[PDB]
Amino acid sequence: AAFSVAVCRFSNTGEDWYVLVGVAKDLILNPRSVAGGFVYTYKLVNNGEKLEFLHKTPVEEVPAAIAPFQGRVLIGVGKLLRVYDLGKKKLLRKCENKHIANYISGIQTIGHRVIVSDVQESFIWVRYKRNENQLIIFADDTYPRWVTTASLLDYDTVAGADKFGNICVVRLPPNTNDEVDGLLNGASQKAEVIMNYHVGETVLSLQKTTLIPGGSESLVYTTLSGGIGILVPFTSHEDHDFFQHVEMHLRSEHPPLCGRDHLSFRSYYFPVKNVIDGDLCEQFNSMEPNKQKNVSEELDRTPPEVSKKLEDIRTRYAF
Amino acid sequence: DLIFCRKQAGVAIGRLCEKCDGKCVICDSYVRPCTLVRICDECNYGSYQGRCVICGGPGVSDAYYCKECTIQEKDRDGCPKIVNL
Amino acid sequence: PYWLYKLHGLNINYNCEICGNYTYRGPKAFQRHFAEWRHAHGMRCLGIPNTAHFANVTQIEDAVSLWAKLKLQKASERWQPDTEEEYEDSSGNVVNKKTYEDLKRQGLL
Amino acid sequence: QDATVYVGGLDEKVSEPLLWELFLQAGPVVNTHMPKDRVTGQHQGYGFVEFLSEEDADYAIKIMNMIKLYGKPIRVNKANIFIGNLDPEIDEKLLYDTFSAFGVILQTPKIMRDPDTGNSKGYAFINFASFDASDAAIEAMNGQYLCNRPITVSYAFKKD
Amino acid sequence: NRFTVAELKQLVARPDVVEMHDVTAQDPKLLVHLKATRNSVPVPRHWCFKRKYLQGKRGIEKPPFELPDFIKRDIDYQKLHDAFFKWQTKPKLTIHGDLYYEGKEFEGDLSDELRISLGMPVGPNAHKVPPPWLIAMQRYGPPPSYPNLKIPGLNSPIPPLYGDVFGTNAAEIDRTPWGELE
Amino acid sequence: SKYIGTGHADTTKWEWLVNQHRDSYCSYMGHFDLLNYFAIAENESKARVRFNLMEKMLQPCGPPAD
Amino acid sequence: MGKDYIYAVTPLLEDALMDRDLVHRQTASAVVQHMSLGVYGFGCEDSLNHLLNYVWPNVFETSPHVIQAVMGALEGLRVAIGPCRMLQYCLQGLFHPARKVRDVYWKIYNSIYIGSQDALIAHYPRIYNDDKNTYIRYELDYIL
Amino acid sequence: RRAGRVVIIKNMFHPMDFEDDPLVLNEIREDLRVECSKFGQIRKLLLFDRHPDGVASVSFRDPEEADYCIQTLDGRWFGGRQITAQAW
RNA sequence: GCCGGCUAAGAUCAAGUGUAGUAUCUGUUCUUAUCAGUUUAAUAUCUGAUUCCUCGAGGA
Ligand SMILES: [Zn+2]
Ligand SMILES: [Zn+2]
Ligand SMILES: [Zn+2]
Ligand SMILES: [Zn+2]
Repeated sequence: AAFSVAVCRFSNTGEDWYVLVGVAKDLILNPRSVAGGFVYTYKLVNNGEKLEFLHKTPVEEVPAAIAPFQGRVLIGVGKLLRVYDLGKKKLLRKCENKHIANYISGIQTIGHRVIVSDVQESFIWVRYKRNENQLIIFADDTYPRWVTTASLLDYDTVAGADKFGNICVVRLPPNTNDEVDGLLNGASQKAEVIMNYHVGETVLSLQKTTLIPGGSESLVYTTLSGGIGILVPFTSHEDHDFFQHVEMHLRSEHPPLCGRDHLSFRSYYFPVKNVIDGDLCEQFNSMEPNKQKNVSEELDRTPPEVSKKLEDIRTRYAF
Repeated sequence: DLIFCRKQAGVAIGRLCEKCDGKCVICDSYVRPCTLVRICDECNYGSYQGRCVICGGPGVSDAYYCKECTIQEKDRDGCPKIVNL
Repeated sequence: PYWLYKLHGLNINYNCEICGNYTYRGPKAFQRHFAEWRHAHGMRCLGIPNTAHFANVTQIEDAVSLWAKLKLQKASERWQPDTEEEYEDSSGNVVNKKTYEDLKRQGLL
Repeated sequence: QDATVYVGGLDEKVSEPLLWELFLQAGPVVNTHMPKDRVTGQHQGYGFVEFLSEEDADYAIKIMNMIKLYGKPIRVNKANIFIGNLDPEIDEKLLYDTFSAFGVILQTPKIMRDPDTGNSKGYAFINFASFDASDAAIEAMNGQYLCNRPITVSYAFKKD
Repeated sequence: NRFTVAELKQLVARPDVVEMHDVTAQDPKLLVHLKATRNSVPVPRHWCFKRKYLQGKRGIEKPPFELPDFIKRDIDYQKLHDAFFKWQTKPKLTIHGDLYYEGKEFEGDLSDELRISLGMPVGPNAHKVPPPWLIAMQRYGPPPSYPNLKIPGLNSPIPPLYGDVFGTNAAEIDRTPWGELE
Repeated sequence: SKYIGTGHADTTKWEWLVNQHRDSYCSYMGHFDLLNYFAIAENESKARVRFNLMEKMLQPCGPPAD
Repeated sequence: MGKDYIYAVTPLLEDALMDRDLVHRQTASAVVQHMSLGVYGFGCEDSLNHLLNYVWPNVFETSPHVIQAVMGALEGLRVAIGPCRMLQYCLQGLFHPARKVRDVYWKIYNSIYIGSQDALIAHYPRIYNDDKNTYIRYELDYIL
Repeated sequence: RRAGRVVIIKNMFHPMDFEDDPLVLNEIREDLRVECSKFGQIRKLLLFDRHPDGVASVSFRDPEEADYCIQTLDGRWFGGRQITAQAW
């Protein structure tokens, strides 16, 4: 059973491309049991049109994540994080960390650091010491998260998703020291949670990108029910305050249809932090004119101006 | 012997007297009444039809939960009528 | 204040073989003795460091067995590149990836 | 005690983080300790700087020796005539060489030390060969300009 | 029919969380396992004490209340409001697991005041004005504890030196945050 | 005490664990996208996963002690 | 409206919670409760966790008014801070050897459990199988 | 808040003893008043001479004095009969 | 609190005063001792048993 795939180049070789496939062997799900794992290697020749088998390296657990890294490859073999270089008959183990909690479900790297996703813990920060050949854990989180996917936003921030339908953003404090050689039975330094949102559906894809030509960058997510959505940043305090007041007033005068509390629904597992629900806000355009006037006259505005302001932020990023 | 009834609440609306008019039945606050109080059918019957839920005098206006009790979903327990044994 | 004698924990004495069979008094002092000088001295006799793992442990053989256990655990969980590494020497250059980090130097010498 | 350096001759301008900031260029000073007095509640001029390595303490003792810090002769070290207000940068051999110019010394001199730190207390006792060397020390050395510290030589015991 | 401390320390993966009374629990194996969860601050530590959580010592006698700096710097108009919201800073905060207890309240560059009290002049434009600790470094050599430190005259040029900076440590990307207001 | 799932100073490990297993299965039955995840993972119809969870509801964590 | 003023009153509440007087701590707990329920969904979790670090040591209090105010503050923090933090504060005491600790912690846990029983599903810690019984929840370990 | 002082004594006397003794009831009332005055300030004291169980009420200004009188009067003997005391 | 200690570190049993409530004060005593059972996280608590020296007396 294949679970991971990667295409990369190795430094000790030339400009040849390779495809690595991680495979489980005799996996039982309930109760969980596996006989082993393999990593396949292919050469990807004929202008990227043909795969030819090179060798097959055995591992003692399911390789669930494979990521190119500095002319080599990182592989999560169950609980273990390993560095692997290309060899003539198999892949050569080069470095290893053995202190990740339960199970590696994802690996992402920005030039210096490595981000690890645990099946039940949220995020582990690791540094690779190029001259000492060491993988050291220097930061972790204070919450248990059932991570489904992860996306790097910049050198210090990570966007995560959950099995239970939540999205979160985690950032390293500016105090964070990268050069390391527990306080909560964990790592010495912790990461702060700067965003929490319940979506209502399980997200499996997160990606930062620009959708329209000449627009702005947004965070696009994808859901198991077939939905597509974006999270966009505010650039000024005035827009943020106006949309916050719109959400506040629409929470009371246009309550959810089946009896749910809107603020309580977006706080299903964690309280909301720094997100405005624009699907509640665009329900203003579908209210009756009397309530549209009652809402608009509190924001010191007319309904057409509110409609134009709602359309502006949407057309700035998405369609 | 100040105990809440805590029976399945029905369609009857709770009432407050002239002395308890602004009060919340659960926490005795006076700020931001938010949710209309419902009482069970044995609390609303015969001579008990209109009565203060806090004390039991003649009701004059509606009983309300406060916003603080509504946020904590304390309006989701049974009948909040104060009953003495 | 003979009453404090039994209220604070006195008249109950505990002894530790790691500390010359030194018999300590009520639990507040007995629990603190593991951090004090005499217990560190007694533990140095065997060669085992004083850490939080070796607290409330008063017997010698228990200490040496728990030290063997902790040694095995930690030594296992480290990354030892000498025995844990996969080199493929250029002797055949297309075979023999079972070379350790020492046989590679012997072949390249 | 080996990794820690005892500093002597600190004025009121010097403080506990100030000595660690001044000793940071010499080496990684991990901690700074200043014993407070009981009558005044302030530092008595002597403190300690505990570093990480002994080589950093040796470099701080060889670099910050006989320095003029806050208008005071600050010096770092490895942690019948009475002489008062003496500089801590001088040793017993240095005091014996300084006392050899006036008169002949009978034996090696001794300097009093604090029971807590043990570097320098502030007073010392030295014995001369005859009374002529003691009179020459009370005439010339009692008031001479030492290394940024006005010393005072006096008689330990005198019979009227 | 109950474990001993050393016997239970041999069974658990983390023996340093085992304590005196832990062998007297109804299920010590679950207790020690929960004591090792990668979170979960411990108990307030005064459950076994006999002094009602307020220690009558340590000299608690002290100043009543020190207002923040923003407190000091009609009564004040919207301009002093602007001042109170420009000066507003975040105070010192403890993270998730740092419980309070009775005891835990008490336990190359030089400053201008120390340089003025030590008798050292200011840095000239183009000259050599070293500190008196720099002559020993020029005579004996650089310090091995800080090899990356630079001093004017030995490793740094004289025109460097600016104000009270008599030394500089020279140790031998896309760092901009993603979504931030303009 | 009248609410099912609450504990007290005499609660054992078994009762705690079966309580959380039982309300985990009910939460899986309730949330529409968790059941989707499981039915995609084990390659079964959603009705079959629901019936399996209901059947597991009876004796989760095995029979009790002694 | 209080979301802009929580940082200003935090040191005063610290001082009042370190005080020996009982009315001081009871009223500080009441303030914490009202502040917690006042700001909810506004991102003030840092100061509220900081203040919980000072409120929590009062759970072993016998005075009825103080413990009532402490329970009120804890149930307000359950809403403002989340049930995961509360479960993290209760875990190590749920099975303590002393019956007093167990009584107090199970009261707090039952209060946390009756409200937001559903969220706790995602927060429970992993508990390993023994020889007789299976305790791992295997479905949550699936990886698509 | 909080909760927001009368002691009842029984089995102390009988109506049959007051039929042939008109001065025994007043002496028993004076003895009960002298017993209740040692525990606190008695504001009202009544004795039911027509009750078959010998009911007597002692109302004091403070409930702590009434609780002390009920603790000191429970199980005590008065006139050869075991009298009981309770709160009100 | 002062320079390990000076018995202001705890429990308890009777009485007084007083509050809506918490409480406040006096006499005390404190096993100086051992074993078995109850119990307590451990103490605690409770439940039972257990000739000599000195100058007629005292102590063990
Ligand atoms: Zn209320
Ligand atoms: Zn009323
Ligand atoms: Zn009812
Ligand atoms: Zn010992």
